[PDB]
Amino acid sequence: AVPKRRKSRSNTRSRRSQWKAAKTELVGVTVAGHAHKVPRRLLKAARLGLIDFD
Amino acid sequence: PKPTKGPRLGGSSSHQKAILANLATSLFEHGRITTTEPKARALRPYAEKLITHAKKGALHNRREVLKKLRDKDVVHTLFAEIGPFFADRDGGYTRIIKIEARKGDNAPMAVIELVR
Amino acid sequence: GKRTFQPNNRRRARVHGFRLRMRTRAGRSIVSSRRRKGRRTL
Amino acid sequence: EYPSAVAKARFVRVSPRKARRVIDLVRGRSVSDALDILRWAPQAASGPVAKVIASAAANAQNNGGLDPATLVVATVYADQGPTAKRIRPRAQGRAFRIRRRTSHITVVVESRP
Amino acid sequence: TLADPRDIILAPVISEKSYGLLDDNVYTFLVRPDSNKTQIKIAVEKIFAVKVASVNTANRQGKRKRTRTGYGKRKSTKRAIVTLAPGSRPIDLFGAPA
RNA sequence: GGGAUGAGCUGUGGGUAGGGGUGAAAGGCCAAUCAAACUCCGUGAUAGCUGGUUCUCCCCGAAAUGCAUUUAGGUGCAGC
RNA sequence: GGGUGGGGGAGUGAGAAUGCAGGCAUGAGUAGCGACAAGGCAAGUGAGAACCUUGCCCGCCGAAAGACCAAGGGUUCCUGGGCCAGGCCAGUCCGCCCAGGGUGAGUCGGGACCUAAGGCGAGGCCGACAGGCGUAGUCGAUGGACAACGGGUUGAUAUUC
Ligand SMILES: [Mg+2]
Ligand SMILES: [Mg+2]
Ligand SMILES: [Mg+2]
Ligand SMILES: [Mg+2]
Ligand SMILES: [Mg+2]
Ligand SMILES: [Mg+2]
Ligand SMILES: [Mg+2]
Ligand SMILES: [Mg+2]
Ligand SMILES: [Mg+2]
Ligand SMILES: [Mg+2]
Ligand SMILES: [Mg+2]
Ligand SMILES: [Mg+2]
Ligand SMILES: [Mg+2]
Ligand SMILES: [Mg+2]
Ligand SMILES: [Mg+2]
Ligand SMILES: [Mg+2]
Ligand SMILES: [Mg+2]
Ligand SMILES: [Mg+2]
Ligand SMILES: [Mg+2]
Ligand SMILES: [Mg+2]
Ligand SMILES: [Mg+2]
Ligand SMILES: [Mg+2]
Ligand SMILES: [Mg+2]
Ligand SMILES: [Mg+2]
Ligand SMILES: [Mg+2]
Ligand SMILES: [Mg+2]
Ligand SMILES: [Mg+2]
Ligand SMILES: [Mg+2]
Ligand SMILES: [Mg+2]
Ligand SMILES: [Mg+2]
Ligand SMILES: [Mg+2]
Ligand SMILES: [Mg+2]
Ligand SMILES: [Mg+2]
Ligand SMILES: [Mg+2]
Ligand SMILES: [Mg+2]
Repeated sequence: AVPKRRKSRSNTRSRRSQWKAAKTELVGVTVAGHAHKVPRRLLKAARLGLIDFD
Repeated sequence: PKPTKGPRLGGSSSHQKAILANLATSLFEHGRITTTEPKARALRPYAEKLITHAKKGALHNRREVLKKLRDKDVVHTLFAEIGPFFADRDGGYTRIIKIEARKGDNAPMAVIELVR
Repeated sequence: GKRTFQPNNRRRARVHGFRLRMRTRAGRSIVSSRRRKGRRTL
Repeated sequence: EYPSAVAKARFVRVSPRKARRVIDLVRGRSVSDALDILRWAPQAASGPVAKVIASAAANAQNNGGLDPATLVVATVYADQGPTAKRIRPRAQGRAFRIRRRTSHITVVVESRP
Repeated sequence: TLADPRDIILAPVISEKSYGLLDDNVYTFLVRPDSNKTQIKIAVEKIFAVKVASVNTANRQGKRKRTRTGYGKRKSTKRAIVTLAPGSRPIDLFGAPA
């Protein structure tokens, strides 16, 4: 099966705009006084110092 | 414990068996291990059962542990420090902490450690 | 699964070399024609 | 309208579509929020984009002397750069082409209360 | 027209291996690629007024390098390794102490 | 799955060249192409056949019939 | 570098030839990422590590997936650097890039020794020309003859030092 004809700009764009990244929600944490923002699932690691904030 | 539902780690079930044994050995040797999150979740009950054998701490239990672990030094420390340390605690000997995923494949990672 | 080109330097020389070409007038004309065209190798 | 600073990253070796996927996450946000959104974004293109945004903020603070705490990512987009062509051999002697696309990433930050 | 032995010996080889051999009293030279062992032995004996035990030769092909679009080949060299007689006066390379 | 001490398998070197070779014979093979290889030249081969042939406006405006034809999807003369 | 006018000359006008060359879309962030031996942890290096280095486990080959040659390739070998191209991912690594270094024989494999099939071939015979064949001879190993073993050493050669 091969495409019968090339898609139109609108038809291509409607599908192409659905390929996007989901944004992760971030919470606030303070380590050694400095305050950072981390994803909530890493809150325990951030508190215990296993997170390298760079 | 409860068998894996779905495909076994590292390819086949024999490889999964080897993987669990090696991870348990490393965990008892170092007290703390960093690995992939599915592997840590699979390891937890497997390791706690061995710690229970060590808490019982008889010759029969030692043979049972040796049925799985091949590192005799790790077996010795498991029966001489780990079991006595956890004598007074009933279950829940380990702990899983989720950490940042690694590059290359974005695999979610975690650390698993003995409680103390 | 054997391909057509099996290299052999001595056979290549003895089948397509300078001394082979110079032996006949056809080969001499081939050499002269490549000289005329300006090829680096004859 | 607002005081602003510009930064550009030309010939970055990431496909423009892949760069757009992460740029759309931070367009319009403040610099501080955009930086950590890109920090925790798992996509690989989050690195170069974060570098450009940080460089633009640095330009504003150094050359323009603007307060970093009021900087907002106002404009950001990714154009196509030059494309290099390679060849991937396929079955039965066919040879297919491969494109190594690059991007030009432009960021404008402006300071506003 | 008149032949000089110094036309055969071109220059000494300077490298870690050559410096190692210098302690053993063995000298490495670059020679004209057409020469042979006996001619080299005669020439060294004449030049340095020394006694030569034996001569070892080796041909080395030149390296291929590419410059902008094509490959060019460096020149091929011949090295002669000369070991003096057991108790001969050393050859003073005049700057190669090892 | 067949042969596997034989009309065996195989390495190295050599020989047979295109209306020619070679063939325990299939028109098989002769450098991934063989009812006559490949390359260059004659050469811008030929094709009653297929396709294409690029700016504008004004005036007029058909034929698909007759005869002949190695002729019928071509063409000559007539007709328009 | 152009405009206008009187003349002169054209490679003078493209949308279609499954036309030619270059650039760029659609399919689409899709298929695929090349055998069914299998990887793990600790430590290190680093801006960056699933892939690099070290250690310890686990697994696979073992008439090979080990060790030597010949043919073929040609510096791919060693050391020190490198990391925008290449490696079907990343790479601090590399059979990739850069510079320098490295191959030592009276006895090993060949020539300087010998000939087979076959090649060339003084004269020669034959053939309008072109040329065909061939004697003397001379080449041509896959064969005949012919003298070395053990150990050590370099980052890289060794029956060669
Ligand atoms: Mg289907
Ligand atoms: Mg089941
Ligand atoms: Mg089994
Ligand atoms: Mg192929
Ligand atoms: Mg002269
Ligand atoms: Mg010697
Ligand atoms: Mg030699
Ligand atoms: Mg190079
Ligand atoms: Mg039978
Ligand atoms: Mg049989
Ligand atoms: Mg032959
Ligand atoms: Mg023919
Ligand atoms: Mg038939
Ligand atoms: Mg064929
Ligand atoms: Mg014919
Ligand atoms: Mg003609
Ligand atoms: Mg009318
Ligand atoms: Mg004009
Ligand atoms: Mg004029
Ligand atoms: Mg034209
Ligand atoms: Mg056009
Ligand atoms: Mg067209
Ligand atoms: Mg699809
Ligand atoms: Mg897939
Ligand atoms: Mg693979
Ligand atoms: Mg690590
Ligand atoms: Mg190497
Ligand atoms: Mg790289
Ligand atoms: Mg890569
Ligand atoms: Mg003859
Ligand atoms: Mg004659
Ligand atoms: Mg003969
Ligand atoms: Mg001979
Ligand atoms: Mg031989
Ligand atoms: Mg070696």
